[PDB]
Amino acid sequence: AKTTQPTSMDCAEGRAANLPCNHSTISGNEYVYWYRQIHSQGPQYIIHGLKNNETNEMASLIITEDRKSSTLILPHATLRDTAVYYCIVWGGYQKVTFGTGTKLQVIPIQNPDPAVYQLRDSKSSDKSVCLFTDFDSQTNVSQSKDSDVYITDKCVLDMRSMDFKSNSAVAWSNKSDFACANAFNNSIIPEDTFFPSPE
Amino acid sequence: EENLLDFVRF
Amino acid sequence: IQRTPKIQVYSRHPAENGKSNFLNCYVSGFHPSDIEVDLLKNGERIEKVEHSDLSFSKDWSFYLLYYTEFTPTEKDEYACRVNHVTLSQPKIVKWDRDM
Amino acid sequence: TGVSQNPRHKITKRGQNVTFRCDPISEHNRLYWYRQTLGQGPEFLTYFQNEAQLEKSRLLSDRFSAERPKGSFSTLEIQRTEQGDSAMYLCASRYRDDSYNEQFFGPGTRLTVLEDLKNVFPPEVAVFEPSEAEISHTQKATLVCLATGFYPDHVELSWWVNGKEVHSGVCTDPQPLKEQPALNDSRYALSSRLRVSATFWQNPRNHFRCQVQFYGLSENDEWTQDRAKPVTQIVSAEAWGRAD
Amino acid sequence: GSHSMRYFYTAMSRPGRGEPRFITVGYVDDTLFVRFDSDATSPRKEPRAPWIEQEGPEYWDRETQISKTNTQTYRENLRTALRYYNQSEAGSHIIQRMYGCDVGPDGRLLRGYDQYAYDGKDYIALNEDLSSWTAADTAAQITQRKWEAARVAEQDRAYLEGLCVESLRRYLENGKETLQRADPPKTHVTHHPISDHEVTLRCWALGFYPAEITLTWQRDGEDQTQDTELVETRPAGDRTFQKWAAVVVPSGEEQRYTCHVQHEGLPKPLTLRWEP
Repeated sequence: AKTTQPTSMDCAEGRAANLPCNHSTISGNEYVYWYRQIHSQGPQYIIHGLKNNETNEMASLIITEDRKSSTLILPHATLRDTAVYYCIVWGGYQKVTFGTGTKLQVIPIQNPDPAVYQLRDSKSSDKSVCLFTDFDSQTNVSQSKDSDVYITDKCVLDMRSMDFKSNSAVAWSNKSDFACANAFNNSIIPEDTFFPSPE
Repeated sequence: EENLLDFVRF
Repeated sequence: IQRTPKIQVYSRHPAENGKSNFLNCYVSGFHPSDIEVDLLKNGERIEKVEHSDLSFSKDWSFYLLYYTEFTPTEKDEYACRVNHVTLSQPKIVKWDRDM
Repeated sequence: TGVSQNPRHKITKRGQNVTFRCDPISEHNRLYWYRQTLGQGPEFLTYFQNEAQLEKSRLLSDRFSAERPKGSFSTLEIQRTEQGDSAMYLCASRYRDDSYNEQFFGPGTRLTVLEDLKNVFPPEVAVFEPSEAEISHTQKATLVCLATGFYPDHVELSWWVNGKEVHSGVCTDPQPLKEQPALNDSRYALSSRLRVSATFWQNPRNHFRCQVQFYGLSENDEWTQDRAKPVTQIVSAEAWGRAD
Repeated sequence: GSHSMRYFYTAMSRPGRGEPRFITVGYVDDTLFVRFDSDATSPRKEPRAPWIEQEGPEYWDRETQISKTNTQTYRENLRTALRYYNQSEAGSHIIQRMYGCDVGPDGRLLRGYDQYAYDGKDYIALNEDLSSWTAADTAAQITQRKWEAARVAEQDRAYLEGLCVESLRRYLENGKETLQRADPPKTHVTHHPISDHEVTLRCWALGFYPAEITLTWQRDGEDQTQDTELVETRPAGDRTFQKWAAVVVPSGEEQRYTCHVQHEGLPKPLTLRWEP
């Protein structure tokens, strides 16, 4: 059961970050355990304890101490920390039951410059692939919607030899109808974005 | 009931 | 390491003679647990005597109860014969319903 | 990285056998088996201490059988493979003290059971040059790579600037999207970005390769159809610097 | 007024004639209620009291998997011992544990027990403050520093103040009518004969529970204090117990000597004499 978590959850690099769990029975010989699974791998341990307090290299963990509703802190959040987090109760000897659990996204500060460029090549595929990029993290990219045209979710590249970070999202199709002026029209775009035609 | 730790060992 | 046992032989309910009855051998205060108890009859075995579960006391000393099943006639003698790792020759303790 | 498993992936027809393996760090007492469908947490399968199988959940069909004879390595065998067995099969271990419950996981064998193998497709990779507008505006150059369309979605993408791998300025799609998502055997598609200075791209001797490792069929496997065989291969697309 | 719960472990290496055996027995007061033996033929926690039989099957799985786990854990512990004491492989050894809790009459904790022993010697002990340990020898000190750093202290205390007393209170209520109902000993005094100018009386206590009892017994008196003759409190077999004082006194004395017979089953406590 035993183990109510928010299915997901955002945070900003880097304060917070503040990652709750409700275990509202747990009798007092049961430990509170937190694991993390960083996408491609495959869980590690983070922290327990006990019914207490407590605090290591990755991780603090604050229990209610009434035993009730613990909270992982991850103290200066960074991009590397974005992962699926599991809050599980262990009573000794038994099996672990990883829940669902909480997917934490950590998104940066900027200096922004929203734009949608049209890329080229291919020259085989072909051809056009629009790249909505350089936008602030208060922008959310949306869905296709017609599934002749594909649109990937946003993701953050780290240059990183300059500063330097940038949210980017790709969209493409295989038609004439399709152009970069109308790729993200059911996505709420910042009303000042750059739109060129290099044709 | 019993109590198993478990990692309590000699 | 390394106690020798203590033995009492007796009936569950006090005897006399062909009633019904039960015969016990309670060994206690010994260590290690490797013990060999046989309840005897006129010298011989009596066969297949049940024994209790193994346990021990505060001082880590083991104790068992070996129980079975007879008629206490005053023409038939009884039993307990106990051997342990400490005892170099089996200690044989006769039964008395006065004790 | 302690725990190691064999193999990284496997693919089979329906009523077929297949056996995995887990070699944990020696002097690890306990070894656990988990399965993980994409979306959920790992579900528990079995748990060994030394050489003995202490616990096992109702998820273990009779078809499944874990075994750990010398109390070192463990073999997990599936008897008559079903489409529902398709998942990531993880295997973790614990040190022999420890103290606390610190489970150390391995890379995981990736099973994908199929109706028939005709569905297994490789990827086709192509890369798209960055925009001239982006260059003259942002003073940067965002290369993009679309690898499509492949089945199943077990593929790994990587960039190579001047014949040398690069992780700086790379963002790859974490999980790929379906081309015809309303189908059960829909083929997949994955996007990626490599971003470099405009003046580095503007240098026409600089080379760029988008590589895609595909984990597919065995040399062993029985292929029938007119097109090429979809064996575990590496598809790639090149692109060079433009002076423009 | 109070009650107790105690599990006992017995690990016994035995090399050539097995892998080691591991036994667990569980008492409440002087009532054995649960048994485990890794010999098995297919092992699991078995019910030896009638009031425990009435439990969930999920209770029994927990409890089996605990002792099945402990089977291995101790087979290890027996070998970790051999290293500490530099002991020969061919030797046969024993680990013994006892843990549990006392309630009692209102329904809280009174004190905690957790005590280990090697080859019938005190090894390590959980103190009555439930947060520190007693190391008997320099070998136990290893195994102390292990638990110190592993914070094993608290996970007992949490259990001993929680699930121990919790479950006990449950066990008591569930089997109240056998467990919370003390039985008085059926007492009599027999004549034996003897000498003849000297006799042996014998004060009998029979068919009672629990095992706690005091027989010792007078003339004017105190008495005795010393003659005596007391005998080990032995089990009847029907979950009742037995005992006697003697004593040896001169013949024709004789109604001087009065017996004396403290049990929690009784109100009084009684006073008996030779009748005849």
